[PDB]
Amino acid sequence: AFCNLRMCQLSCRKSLGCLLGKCIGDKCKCYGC
Repeated sequence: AFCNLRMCQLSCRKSLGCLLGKCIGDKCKCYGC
């Protein structure tokens, strides 16, 4: 579910390992872990 979750994980993997966050259209943004 969610706007490409798996791929989103990537954005987190690259951006920051914060398993939790928010997804957008085609965007993604983790939290403070």
